[PDB]
Amino acid sequence: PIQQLPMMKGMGKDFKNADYIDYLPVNMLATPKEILNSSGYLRSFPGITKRYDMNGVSRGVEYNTAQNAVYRVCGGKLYKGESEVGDVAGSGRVSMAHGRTSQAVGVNGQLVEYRYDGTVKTVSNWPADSGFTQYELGSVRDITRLRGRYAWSKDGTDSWFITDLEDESHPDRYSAQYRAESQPDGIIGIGTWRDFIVCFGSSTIEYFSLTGATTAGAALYVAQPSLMVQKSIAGTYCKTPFADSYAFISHPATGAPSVYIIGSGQASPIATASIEKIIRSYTAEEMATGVMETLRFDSHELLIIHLPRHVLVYDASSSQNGPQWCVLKTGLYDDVYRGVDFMYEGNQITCGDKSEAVVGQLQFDISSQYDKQQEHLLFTPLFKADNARCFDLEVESSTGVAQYADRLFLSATTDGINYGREQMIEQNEPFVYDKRVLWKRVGRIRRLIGFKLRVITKSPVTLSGCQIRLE
Amino acid sequence: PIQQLPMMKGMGKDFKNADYIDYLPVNMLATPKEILNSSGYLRSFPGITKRYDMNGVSRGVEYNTAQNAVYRVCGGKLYKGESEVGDVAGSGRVSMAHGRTSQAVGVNGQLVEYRYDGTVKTVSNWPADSGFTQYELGSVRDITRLRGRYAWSKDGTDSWFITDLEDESHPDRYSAQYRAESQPDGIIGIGTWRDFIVCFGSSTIEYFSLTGATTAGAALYVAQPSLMVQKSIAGTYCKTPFADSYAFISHPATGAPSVYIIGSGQASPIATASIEKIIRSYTAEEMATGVMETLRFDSHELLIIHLPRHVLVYDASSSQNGPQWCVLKTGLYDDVYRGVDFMYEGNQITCGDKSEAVVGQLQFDISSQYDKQQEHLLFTPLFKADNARCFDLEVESSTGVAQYADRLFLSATTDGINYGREQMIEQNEPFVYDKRVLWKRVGRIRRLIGFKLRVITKSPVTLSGCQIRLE
Amino acid sequence: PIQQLPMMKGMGKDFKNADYIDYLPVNMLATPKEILNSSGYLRSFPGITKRYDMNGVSRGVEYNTAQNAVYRVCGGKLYKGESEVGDVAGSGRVSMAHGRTSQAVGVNGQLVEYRYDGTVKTVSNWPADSGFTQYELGSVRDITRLRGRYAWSKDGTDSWFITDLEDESHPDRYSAQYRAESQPDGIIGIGTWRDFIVCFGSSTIEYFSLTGATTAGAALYVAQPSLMVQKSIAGTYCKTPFADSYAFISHPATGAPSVYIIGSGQASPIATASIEKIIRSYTAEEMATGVMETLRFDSHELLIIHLPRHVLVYDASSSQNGPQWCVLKTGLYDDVYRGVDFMYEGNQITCGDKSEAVVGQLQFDISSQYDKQQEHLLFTPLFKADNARCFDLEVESSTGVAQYADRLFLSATTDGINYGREQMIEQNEPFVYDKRVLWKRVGRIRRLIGFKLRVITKSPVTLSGCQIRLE
Amino acid sequence: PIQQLPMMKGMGKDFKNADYIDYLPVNMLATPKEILNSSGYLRSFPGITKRYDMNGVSRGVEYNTAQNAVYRVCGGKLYKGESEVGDVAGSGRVSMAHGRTSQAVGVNGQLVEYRYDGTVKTVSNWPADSGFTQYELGSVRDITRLRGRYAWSKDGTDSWFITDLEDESHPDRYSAQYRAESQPDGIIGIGTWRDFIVCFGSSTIEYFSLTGATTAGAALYVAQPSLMVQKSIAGTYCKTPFADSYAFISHPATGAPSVYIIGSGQASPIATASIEKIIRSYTAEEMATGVMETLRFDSHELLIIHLPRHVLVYDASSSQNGPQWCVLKTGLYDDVYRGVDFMYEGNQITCGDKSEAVVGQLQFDISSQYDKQQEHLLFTPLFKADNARCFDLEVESSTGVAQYADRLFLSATTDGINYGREQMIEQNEPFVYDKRVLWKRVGRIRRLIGFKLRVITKSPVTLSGCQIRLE
Repeated sequence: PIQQLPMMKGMGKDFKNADYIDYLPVNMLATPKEILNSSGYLRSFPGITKRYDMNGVSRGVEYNTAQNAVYRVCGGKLYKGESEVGDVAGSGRVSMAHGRTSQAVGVNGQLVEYRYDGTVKTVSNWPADSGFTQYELGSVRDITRLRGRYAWSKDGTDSWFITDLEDESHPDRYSAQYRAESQPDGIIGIGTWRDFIVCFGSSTIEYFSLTGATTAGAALYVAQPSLMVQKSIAGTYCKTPFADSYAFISHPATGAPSVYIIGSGQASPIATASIEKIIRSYTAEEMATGVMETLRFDSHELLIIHLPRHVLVYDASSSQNGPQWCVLKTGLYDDVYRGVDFMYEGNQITCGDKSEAVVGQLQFDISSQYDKQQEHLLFTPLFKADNARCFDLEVESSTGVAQYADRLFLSATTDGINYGREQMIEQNEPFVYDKRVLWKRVGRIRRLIGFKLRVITKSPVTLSGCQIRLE
Repeated sequence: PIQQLPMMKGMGKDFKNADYIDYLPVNMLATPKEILNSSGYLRSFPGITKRYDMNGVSRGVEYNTAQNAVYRVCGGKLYKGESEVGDVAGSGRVSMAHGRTSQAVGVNGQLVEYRYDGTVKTVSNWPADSGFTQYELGSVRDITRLRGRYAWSKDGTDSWFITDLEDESHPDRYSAQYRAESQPDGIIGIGTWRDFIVCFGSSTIEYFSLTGATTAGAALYVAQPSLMVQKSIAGTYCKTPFADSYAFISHPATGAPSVYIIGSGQASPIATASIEKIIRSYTAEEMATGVMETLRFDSHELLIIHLPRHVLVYDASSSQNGPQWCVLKTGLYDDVYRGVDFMYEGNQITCGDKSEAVVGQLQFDISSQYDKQQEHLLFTPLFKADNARCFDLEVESSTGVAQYADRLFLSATTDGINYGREQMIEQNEPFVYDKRVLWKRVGRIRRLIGFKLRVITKSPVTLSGCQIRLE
Repeated sequence: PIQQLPMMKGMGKDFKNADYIDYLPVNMLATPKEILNSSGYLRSFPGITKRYDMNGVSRGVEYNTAQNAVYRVCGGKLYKGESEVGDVAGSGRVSMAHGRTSQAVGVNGQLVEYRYDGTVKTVSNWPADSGFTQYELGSVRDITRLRGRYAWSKDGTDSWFITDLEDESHPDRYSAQYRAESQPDGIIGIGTWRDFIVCFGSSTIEYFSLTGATTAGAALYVAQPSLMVQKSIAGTYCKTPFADSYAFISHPATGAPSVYIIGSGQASPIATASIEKIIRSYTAEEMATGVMETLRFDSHELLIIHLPRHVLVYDASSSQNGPQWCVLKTGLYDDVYRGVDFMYEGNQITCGDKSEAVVGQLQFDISSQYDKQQEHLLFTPLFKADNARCFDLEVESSTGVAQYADRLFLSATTDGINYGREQMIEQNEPFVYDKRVLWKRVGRIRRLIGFKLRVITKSPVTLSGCQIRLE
Repeated sequence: PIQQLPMMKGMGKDFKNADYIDYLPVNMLATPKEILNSSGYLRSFPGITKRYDMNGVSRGVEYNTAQNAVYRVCGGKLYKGESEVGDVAGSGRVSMAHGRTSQAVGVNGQLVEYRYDGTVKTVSNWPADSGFTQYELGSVRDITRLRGRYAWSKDGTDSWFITDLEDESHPDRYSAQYRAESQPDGIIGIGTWRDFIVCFGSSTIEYFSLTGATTAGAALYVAQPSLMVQKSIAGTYCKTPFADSYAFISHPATGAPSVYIIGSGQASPIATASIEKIIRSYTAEEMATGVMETLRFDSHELLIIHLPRHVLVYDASSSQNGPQWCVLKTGLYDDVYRGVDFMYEGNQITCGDKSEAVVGQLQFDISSQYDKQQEHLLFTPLFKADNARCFDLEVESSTGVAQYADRLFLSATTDGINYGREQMIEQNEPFVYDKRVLWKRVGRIRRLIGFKLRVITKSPVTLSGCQIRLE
């Protein structure tokens, strides 16, 4: 009785809560492609190779459409491409909003514009003798640009401003004060949808649109109640464009945090039970510092979430049978993924580093990260067979490019928490394309069994449909 | 013939009316997850552990978005998290509506605002010498906030007011009187949905929205007839947000009360026959005092109803095959669940207590409440087998988190009302993860049979698909 | 066990990345027709025969509706049908926009109009003494016509202009400056859809419509935000009408480039994983120079993409089971397809040439291109058969139009990358209409097998359902 | 194994291109009726019998609603039913547009109105001394009427006019010039849909509707961009009403011509591959002269296309399994169908003649045309049977009215192009209603076989489900 075993999502218990939890694939990306005898094949995450050095750790990335080059802020220097093009202060994550005449990075509570000719100007009130309206700027939290104006929100308050059209340094001449007052919620983050200035409050999401008013003093932007979403973003950087909309992480006010996607003025969950438990496992301040972003290559639509001790990835194209989350990791143990701030420039993707002061470019023919080994895990779900035997256990591997015949550790559990002996089986062979990963004499499934495939290698691993002969 | 038995909803007779009624699972939450050989597993409700003390019993909870902390009114003293800010009179349940410059709690018929700098002001008419319009405020019943205004309804009348923008203590300067006059129904409760002030009456649910009028004396809020719902809330606190809308309990005016959800200006029932019989079992005054609320943890979307002698819970995520209701209870006998006013703050949920003067935080690795044993029930539906025999009765359990090998009492009925001998079978074993709960030699199903699984424990119980070998 | 083998899309590994990739049919067009025992038959691309000569290589084509004849710009000379109707400078690809009173070709950064009476005029500002508004025209990138006006976009800037109604040479009298300022994205290309002037930015797509204003100085065109598409075109010529809309290649700013189609203000992908990997294999500049166009004949609605080293073709009518891409090629080795700028005029299609200074007309009864042999490839997908034997391998071919009895080289692989011995089987016989292409004694499939059908001929090859007797 | 053979559409090869093409039923109309053991029965086209004579060949037909009689223009003489009213010059096809006070026929580039009282007036500009606006009428191409105005298009230009309400001879007093300027396409034809004047161009299909303007000089008709269709009619008379819309043939400007139907501002193809191959087999001028029209009788919705060497018919009601086209023909060889300009008047349909100077009325109890024999063909699709035998070959015929026991020629092919021996089997017997058309001992199918049923008769032939005992 040849029975197939899925590997796109593994199951198991949780030894603290005693609840069934999803054992997620690690450093793998399920690809819905009709492979051999199965409907999909697991593909290892692309490796990282150092493109060139950089000052400090990475703090932000933005693809400047105006200059057709990527501006990356690492450490304390606003690197454009590879050449340093300015001095930036601070050490925390900073949000940027590129413009046609100036590239800006909201840092240390002030919106700093790095003009394209070299000079640097900071947002401040119009001069008192000028005669234009004077505001109370406060501290800048998040920024965005839409129709030649920079929109930023005062820190700790629901008010947001817009710059003048003529002189971008100062805010608008007469009407530059706007409030997301539909609820008493402070603006955690701001952004730009299709043509709307969203305002991600601590408990609500509002959409603002230009009214086209001409008379001085008239409110340029008017709220669009019909598009309001009754959720929020947990932290300042827990939002990102994803599939022609913004995904985010619900703020604890509305309830237990959970991933979401805005659709037609409504929030739809895309986080499984295990993902929501993992997110809930964090404290408020730790989870607020998390940042999420979008990465796209091959056929996948990733939504990478950079939590302090986890790096969750949502693969939209592989969600045919349900949400598909893979936990990326760096190193042999449970360390956090080093890659951060992925952006696609020119030919190949480039990513920052959380620990080292380097920038890495994704390379698809290897899985090593900065010339180091990495761990790829695959768990099959628990299935109940009583007094049965299993002998043939074959997984199709795309044997090929490699540096050594890196063997995989294959182990099986019986209670779904702790595992048995680790059996070593060759998975790749350098420059051999027809090896089969086959193990015989698995044994007797007494009550339950779950197989964990663990591969330690510097070369891509492509595991396909898992065949077991449950005789 | 290994035949499975569902446990998400038990069925049986009712010895008073002789009607078939749903025997609901007690202190369990069905989770639609594909586990082993079943499509879902029953999970015990999380236990309650005392976080710290409080003065008196809990009377209200509301997550203050402005201050990013939860304000809880226990006994006669208002609490902001651990610290105490304010004294609140009365003894009954109180409705709160947080504001950006003041936290308010409508109590004893007057809307009392607790300003954030320490001072306390109460809503009253503008001074006579001021010159602004004088109203007849009357007694305050329910309150809400929307766009910087507090909306409260005069007790025993369909009129509701709004406070001034400049000075929030007094009502609006010129236009502060509004009526839900579409029907001769008094406003039982008020609330805010999106940008709409609801006006839950006794036969209708009217919706209002800002008209944006500028001239003095013009009605700021205008009725939206197209969204009217022809039902009502039975009591002042029988409403709550749920799935981007308000659920409620129908007022007896429109017919027998039943749990409803508002959708696109229409009420759709979500209460089964048994739930609505239980609701109808109460008198008008008793069922009016019931309070209902929303709790969201893990992936479930609970809708907890606090009836005087029952605590019904609607699990939205587990309603795939139909509405799923579980009756929570505290203690070994039919006492009412002590947990009340659940709110998620920071990392972990916190709940008040109906009897003691404490606050409890939900803990997921135990099921004990304030270090006390609790009872979990699971009923399988009645099924007709004639002259058949059943031997194997296995219920997969997630053993391992416990303090003692708490055994379960397994009993089977024959007429669906009263049960037979109670058999004790070990359910958990402390820190053993592969125990099976198996019973052989069940007996002969003569005409009908129904199994009641009863667990008394201080640790979580996770029961899965129940199979019986009806040979 | 006679088992059929699809050939509409071949599948296999990739020896560099070790990833499974689609082996696309080469010089084939799947036709969804119920043929004999199969649901579709593979049809060779029509051949190319030299209609007449031309000066230089082909640079553009446009079917002039006003004169009901095709205008083709080859080399440095503009051609109308057979005749030479003006001199055009430059060497790169040129975009044209035919008009009722002039045929124009935006070349070398200036919009040059070739009036129908012989004279040539170039767009320039109105004379200073005229009194009309003076603009900063800059360099012309892309052009289009709509309601008697020529719309062109300033190179390296998001501004686009419109010509005057009375005198088409100069821009509009008072209002001729328009900007796609919704984002800081430069306009990569312009076009006309329905009555809208699109503006393909480097990161966004905007739709413009006439406002019908009469007063002087009022903006004739107003942006239509509701139709915005949040994607972009890779290069100036990476767009074309396709199925009552524009398809394109995504700019690298929004992520990895991938072929898209605009629908109801939303971009829907039509590129499989292999296609977008092939597209990503190119650098930014190389992929910018790519040009794509639409060709429609028989039942196929092709979307031909002219990449520097590949010619991908999307067959809209054959996408029943998923996107269908065929890689056209010229010569025995991997050279790029010579045919370029296809247009249907009169009775038969005509196409330019990338290398020679000739124009070819598509001829359907041959597959030779300019009297040369061409290669047609067909790959069957990899399928897992263990210890099985295959004897009968038959493909139905429509025989008879050939010149000589051309033969096909049939080979089978075992690892999906490199192939075995090439077996030669007669496929057509000149003027015999009932030959069967049958091969016996294929052999034993050890682990995997994939058949490559390679035909070298000067006559059309029509291969139908492939049956293999996997005994 | 009694296996049924469809006859609604036949399959075969094409000896020139070697492509599989549809062998269409000839002079037959598939009727989707559940007959005996089959889902439909083939019915011969109704025959033509001479009602009375006429002068010259037929050039146009239009059912005059105002006079409740059909006006037919044959040769150089205009006819109203039997009687002869007007005199018409020219020799080519003429477009008519009936009016309440005048019947008009656009001929020789001038719109000529035949008033109902006998006088004849031609459209010309208003007299110079009158004072009304003077236009440049030019040559008339196509005409239509809507709300008391005649709309005609200037030949070789996209401008169209409308006549005055008071005096219909001259165009409108102040506003009679209108342009389909959305594209630089000349108006190939004009027509009226509901209350819209279409302006069928050479690359677009623009619409127009009355604006209801009252002031002199205001444009009465304003464009409706939202209904624009981005296709065109190949020739002046390649359009006709069909199923509450206009079907047409695509102009070569947009690609290869193909029969289309306009729906909700979008063109949907209804032409199979073989139909558009037949259409494309014509040159531009030849296919431009084609005229297409609608005929509706019984349950069929015919859409007859009169191409120079083919007469294609689309039967809408029989398109359940896909488009259904039958090629009508006159005579034993490939001559073109003589019937033209079908119109239903009174009790029975009447049709003109392409060659003779007569008018024929359709008669349903015969298939002879003007007392001549006609040929009906039926091809079964090619199906692959190897080493099989077929003995019983029965087709259900509705034997009945006839003049002689007209036998059918039944032949079978082996390569799908050329056929074998013609076997003669009695199909009808005069005055006998229970004959069966049965042939035994068909033979052995070496690889492929296709049966061609050919009937030469002067009486209707009704062939039903064809069964073959493939033993």
